[PDB]
Amino acid sequence: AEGIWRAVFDLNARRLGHALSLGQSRELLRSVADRGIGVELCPYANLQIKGFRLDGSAPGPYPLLD
Amino acid sequence: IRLGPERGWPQLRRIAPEQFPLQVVEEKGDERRVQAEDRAFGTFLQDLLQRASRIAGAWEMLPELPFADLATWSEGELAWLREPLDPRAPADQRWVAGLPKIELHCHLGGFATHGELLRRVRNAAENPGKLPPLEEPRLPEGWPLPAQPIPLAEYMKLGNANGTALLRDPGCLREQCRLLYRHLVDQGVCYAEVRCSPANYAEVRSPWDVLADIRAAFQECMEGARTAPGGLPACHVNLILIATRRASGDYRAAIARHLALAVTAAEHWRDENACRVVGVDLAGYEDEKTRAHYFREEFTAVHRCGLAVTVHAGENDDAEGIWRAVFDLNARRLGHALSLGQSRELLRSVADRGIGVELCPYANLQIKGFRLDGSAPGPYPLLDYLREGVRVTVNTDNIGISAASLTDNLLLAARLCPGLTRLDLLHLQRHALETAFCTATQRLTLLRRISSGIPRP
Amino acid sequence: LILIATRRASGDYRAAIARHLALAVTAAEHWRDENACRVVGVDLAGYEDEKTRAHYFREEFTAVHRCGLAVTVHAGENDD
Amino acid sequence: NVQAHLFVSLGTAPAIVPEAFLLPGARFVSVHVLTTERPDVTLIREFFRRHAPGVNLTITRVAGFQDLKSEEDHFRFEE
Ligand SMILES: [Zn+2]
Repeated sequence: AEGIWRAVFDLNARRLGHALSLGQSRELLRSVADRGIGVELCPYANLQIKGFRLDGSAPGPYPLLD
Repeated sequence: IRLGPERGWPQLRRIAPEQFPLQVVEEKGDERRVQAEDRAFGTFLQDLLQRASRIAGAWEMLPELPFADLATWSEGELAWLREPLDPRAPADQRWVAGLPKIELHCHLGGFATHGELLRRVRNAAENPGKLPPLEEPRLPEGWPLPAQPIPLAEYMKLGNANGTALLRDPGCLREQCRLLYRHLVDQGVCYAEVRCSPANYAEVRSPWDVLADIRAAFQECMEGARTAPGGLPACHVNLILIATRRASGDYRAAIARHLALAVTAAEHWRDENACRVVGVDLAGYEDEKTRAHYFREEFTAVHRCGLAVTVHAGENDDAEGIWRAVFDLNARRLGHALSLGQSRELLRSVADRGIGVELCPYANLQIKGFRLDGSAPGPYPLLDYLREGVRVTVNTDNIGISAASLTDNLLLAARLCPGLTRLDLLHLQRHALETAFCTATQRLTLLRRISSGIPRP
Repeated sequence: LILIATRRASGDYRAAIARHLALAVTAAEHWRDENACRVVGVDLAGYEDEKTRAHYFREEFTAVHRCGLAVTVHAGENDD
Repeated sequence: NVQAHLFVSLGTAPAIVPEAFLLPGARFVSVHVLTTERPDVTLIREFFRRHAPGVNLTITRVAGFQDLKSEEDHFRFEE
C-alpha cells in the first residue's frame, strides 16, 4: 500500500489501476473513499497473474465486494 | 357484463380502518345505519392523486433538480422558483429565513463581540475579579455596509473585547458555546462545523482540557435538544482546529501543537452520532513568504493519519497560493478564493476534482469592497463559479465582527450578483451538503431531511 | 515514560509512527507536575537497514523538535 | 381458493343482488349491500335465508340520504 499512498498523495492521481493491496491500510482506504478516487479492476488479468479462488473454494479473497 | 380486474394504488391497497372509522347510529340484526364524522379520506385521496399527477408532470429534468421533492411542486411554483430573487420583498425574506441551512465557515472566537451578548458572556465568569475592564471598539459609520473597505488589521482588532481576552475562564467559554448553539438553532441550521483554537485559551490548564470542555458543552447542548424526527438533535456540530500563521514572532510551535492535538482527538472520539473533530484549518496572515508549500512537512503526519485539510487562500494573494494549496498541501476545501478566476486551468482543475469553495459575502464586501445593486475589485465571482461548475457555498465567517447571519449573507449574495435565482440558493445548499466532512449515512440522512423541509411559496 | 516509534521491513508502519509522535507531544503537554510520572521523550526502534536509516524520518520528527521533546535512536546494532 | 367477497349497491329495484350473487364461476361469501334509507330489502333477506344459509349477508344504510337535491348528500354518500 505504500506505492498507492505515494501515488495518491505525491503525484495527485485521480484514478488508480490494480489497487489490490488497498485493504492493508484502513486509513488510506478511508482517504480514497472520502476523496472519490476511482479504482479499476481487471478480473481476468488479476486471476491469471496473482491467482484467486473460484466459487469460494494464499492471495486471499477478491476485494471487489469489500 | 364483465368489465375486468383492477390494481389500485400501492398505499391504499391494505390501509387500516382504525384511521377512518364509521359511527353506528342504530343497529338491529344484520342491518346498520352508519355515519361519517368528517371528510378526511376525501382530502387524503385528493392530495395523493394531486401529488401523483404533479410527479408525472415533472419527470424529465429530474436529474437536474437539486432535491427530489421539488418534483411534487406545481407548474406555477416551479416557474416562480426560476425567477430572480428579490432581497427587498418581505416574502422572499421569509422564504429564505425558512430554509434549512448548512454552515461550513464559522469561527467560535468571533461570535459575541458587542451588545447584550457580550454582557451575558461576561456575567458567567467563575472569577469575576480577573475580568478585563469592559470596552467595546467603535465600528465604522454604516458598519454592516461600509462606504470604504478596511484592511485585515482593523477587522481583527474589531473583536478585541472577546476571544483570547475573555475565554480563559471556563464559564465564559461554556456560555459562549451554549449561545452559539442557540443562535445556530434559531437560524434554522441543521449541520454546522465550528473552528476553534483551544491552545490559545490554555494558561493553567492543558489544551486537551479546553478541547474536552468545548466538546462536552456542545455534546450536552445536542443532547438537550432532541426535537426533529427519529430522535436526532436539531443541529449537529463538528469541530475543526485552526493552525494560525503570523507575519513575525513565534508561531510555528503552536501549529505543530494544534496538529498533534487534532490527530489525537480525532482518534479519541469515534461515535458517529456525536460531536467529533473532523479536520484541520490553516489560516492567519498570508503573503508570498507564508504560502502553503512551506508547511508540507508539518502536514505529512496529518496526511498519514487520514484527516481532511482546509486552507485559507486567495483572499490577499494571486492564484499561485491557491495552486500551491491545491497541489502541494492536498487541500479538500478552499477559503476566500476570490482570485481563482485569474487562471483558467486552475479553475478547470478545481471544478474537475470537486474541491469546495467557501465565500462570505459580508466579510468580502467589508474587506475588499464590491459594487452593490450592479452600480477596481471587479464583479463578485459567485455567478461565474456556479456557471463553470465549481462546488461553491455561502457562509458567515465571523458572526459578531461582521454583524450578520446566514440569512443576511444569502440576501446580500443575491444583492451582490443581480440575476441570482432561488434555484441557485438550493444548488448552494446541495453543494454544501456534498462538500461537508461527514460519513455517508449522515450525508444521506441530511439529504432526506433537507429535501422534505423546503417551504412552499 | 518514553514512547516507541517502530519501523518494519515491509507493511504498514508509518501511520503508527505519526500516531505515536502526536500522542507523545500531546501527553507531554498534558502532565507537567515535576514530582509525578511524565512522558519525557520518543524512541525510533525496530528493523534497521540501509533503506530505513534515520535521515528518512526527518519530516516526521520536525514537529517533535518544534515542541522541544527529547529523542533517542536505536542505531549501530546491525549497521555501520 | 380466496374468500371472494361481493360488494353491491342497491336502488329502489330489488332482485338485483340475488341475480348478481349468481355469477357463473364465483363462490361468494359475505355479500355486502350498500343502500339508502327508503328502499326495501325483505326480498333479498328471504332469498339468502331460503337458498343460501351460510352467506352471512350484511346490509348498510347511509344515515341521512333518502333523495338527492344538492351535491352535499352525494359527498357524504361517497365518504
Ligand atoms: Zn476564516
